[PDB]
Amino acid sequence: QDMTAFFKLFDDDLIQDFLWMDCCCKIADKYLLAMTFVYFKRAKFTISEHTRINFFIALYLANTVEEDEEETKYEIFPWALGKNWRKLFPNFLKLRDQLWDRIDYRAIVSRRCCEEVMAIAPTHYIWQRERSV
Amino acid sequence: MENFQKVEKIGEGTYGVVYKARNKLTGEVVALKKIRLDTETEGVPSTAIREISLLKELNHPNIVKLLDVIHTENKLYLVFEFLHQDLKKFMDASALTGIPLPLIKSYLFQLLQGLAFCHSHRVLHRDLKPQNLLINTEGAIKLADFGLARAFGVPVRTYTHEVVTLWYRAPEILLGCKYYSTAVDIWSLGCIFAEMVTRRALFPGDSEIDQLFRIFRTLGTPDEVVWPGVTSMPDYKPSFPKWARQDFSKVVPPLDEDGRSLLSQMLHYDPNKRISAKAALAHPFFQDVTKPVPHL
Repeated sequence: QDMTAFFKLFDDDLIQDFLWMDCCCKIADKYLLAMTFVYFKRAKFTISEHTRINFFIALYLANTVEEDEEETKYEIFPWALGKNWRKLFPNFLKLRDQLWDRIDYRAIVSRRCCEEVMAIAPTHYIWQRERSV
Repeated sequence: MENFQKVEKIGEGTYGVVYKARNKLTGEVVALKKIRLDTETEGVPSTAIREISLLKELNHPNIVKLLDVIHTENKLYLVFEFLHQDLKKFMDASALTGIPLPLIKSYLFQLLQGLAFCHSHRVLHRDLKPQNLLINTEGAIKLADFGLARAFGVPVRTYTHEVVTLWYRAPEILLGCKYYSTAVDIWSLGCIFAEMVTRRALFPGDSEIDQLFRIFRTLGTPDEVVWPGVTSMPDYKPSFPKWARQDFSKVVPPLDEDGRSLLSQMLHYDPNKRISAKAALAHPFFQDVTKPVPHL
């Protein structure tokens, strides 16, 4: 399971704080957290490239694709860039575009692919981040 | 750059700047769409990301083909296949002469095919209007401009209501009841269908409430015997002026019996009872359908 290399990111402290911040799962839904893994494999990220910045740009790309409510995903900017995020997010978005280029613009992830990558380990808590109303 | 040079500018709007470019040496014409980057970030707009990502997995004879994406740090070009003109300019060019019914039937047929392909692949276009429909010299019409398009396979996603110019916006969206799906695209084609016959917009409103009012006078003011949950809708008002439904030749005179039938089905108030593209393709209004050549 390639997923192991996906799951190390969710043991990180500041990451877990980012999840805890997103109670309503507005930007960190289980489907979004599945799409970012899809992005990881589509970009053919090595174990080396499983950085925190790559997780955030992939998550942001996922929100850009599947979420019409455009403003909530801006909450990602501080966690990835710090307190100086208001002057660091254009470069962050440039990195997102680079990732989008790297995956040959296949940013669309069908539900089937999401259910397949959520089926490898249904035990993990990130898949119980259901969203309702 | 490469082989191709810009030969003339087609249009310039909020989407960006679309050029007509051609190749010497071989003779290939393409539509070169320059994307306007974001102001604060100089990054690719969400609409461009969605359009490219969707069109890259959508290949259909009734859908515009994305040929290549020129991606540089400062510029972003979208290479599309070239078609002669959009449907709106064709309707304005035929406004006095009229468009032959076999050609109308042909266009609607192909549009319903392409729309069915999008819906089967869990993709909403959400922006079906004549200027986003491209035609060629050999009788083919294709869906274009997937900037406001998106997939709807993944559950509980957030949606928007700024979908299409009011004229072709379904009444479900106008009443603020969001949770909408495929039906809204069908509604747009229904409006476009009428606009192909009379060469005149069916619901030409200037506001949401005006758009609703024109839809009401044309199709009758909705009750709960036709639309089960219309009175409990967010933007519904009891002060709505009640109009009776009009007869469909006082609405569109040149249609035939099967014509009024299909148009009546595509403009159903209830989204759950509104026809799908697939079921519309099997309607008794596409029996003698053929592919006539338009005079451009």
